[PDB]
Amino acid sequence: ETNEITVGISVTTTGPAAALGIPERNALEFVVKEISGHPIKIIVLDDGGDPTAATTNARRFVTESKADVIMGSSVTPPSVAISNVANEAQIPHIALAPLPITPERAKWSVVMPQPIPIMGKVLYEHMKKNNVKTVGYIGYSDSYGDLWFNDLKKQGEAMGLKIVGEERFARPDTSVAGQALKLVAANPDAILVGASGTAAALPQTTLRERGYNGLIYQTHGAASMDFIRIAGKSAEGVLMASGPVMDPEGQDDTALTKKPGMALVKVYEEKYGPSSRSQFAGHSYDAFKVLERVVPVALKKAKPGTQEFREALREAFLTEKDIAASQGVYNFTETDRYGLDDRSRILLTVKNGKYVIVK
Ligand SMILES: O=C(O)C(=O)Cc1ccc(O)cc1
Repeated sequence: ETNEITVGISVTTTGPAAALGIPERNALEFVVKEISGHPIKIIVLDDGGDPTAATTNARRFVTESKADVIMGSSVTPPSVAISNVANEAQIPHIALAPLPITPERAKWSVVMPQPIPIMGKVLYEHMKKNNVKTVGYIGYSDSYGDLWFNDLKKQGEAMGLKIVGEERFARPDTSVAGQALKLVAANPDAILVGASGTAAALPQTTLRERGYNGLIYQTHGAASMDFIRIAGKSAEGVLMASGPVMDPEGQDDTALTKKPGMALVKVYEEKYGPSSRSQFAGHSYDAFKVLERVVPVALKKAKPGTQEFREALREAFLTEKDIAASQGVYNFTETDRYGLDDRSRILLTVKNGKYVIVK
């Protein structure tokens, strides 16, 4: 009847990715604190973006906290680390960063952020519409950057785009001077930046300061105010993939995403200020929207704090259809662990220091 549901959350609230995990943690103020008469005990720990710390946190959630579900992390490397733990421990995991889904990961993990090909397709279509022919890339030297570069090669080239340079940088790097000078020399019509948070603004500002005049495209990893704050004037004209949480006011009342998105941005921005909404707050909030749907189904089969409950939650991801959330409408399957479609994305630009939808 009333025993607790335990949710362990590992997110990044210090280090280079704090811009993503802070909103994710903050959003927890606004999610339900009990479901179907069972109080939720949330245990939240910082991982610093570090896979080793995220592994530690997930392991202790399972063995010590007896968690029913684990969530996190804020960026791809720790999210991989948690999925690996979850799939060994046999515990549902809701990831808050895109990650590469492999056989080892697919059974127990689902993914809130939009998959990279959905977001790439919106960017590449705008490139084509706008007579862009040549494209350069600068992104992380890790799995997130690889996911993006592979997509640009596979989808972008399929659609006639020509890739004329690729540069990588590491997450903590404070300069991309050299990479930027190679891309400026190459002078593509557009450059795709495969990065997130504060690091996404680094190529933005560097490319402009080094004289780049083409179009710059940013991933959904960039979709918060921090980008505009840091990049300043250099952010003007940027094209950015984003989930729909960035603009619920603009959605049709028929959109399933409108009410949850309006509910989140209103309460979040009441607390944290005008335009404080972010992609990342959306993910955290939406993980609880998925839990509101799957928990009552699992409860019919088992009590919280048992392995049977973890199993029942896993099966419920597969049976509960059209989970409406701020970022999209979720339909998970055995092979699609993201579960999202075109209702899960919009295209933004920046005009006079504010995000504006691109139609
Ligand atoms: O930096 C990384 O590894 C990311 O995975 C960033 C990220 C987090 C959430 C998103 O919706 C999009 C991108």
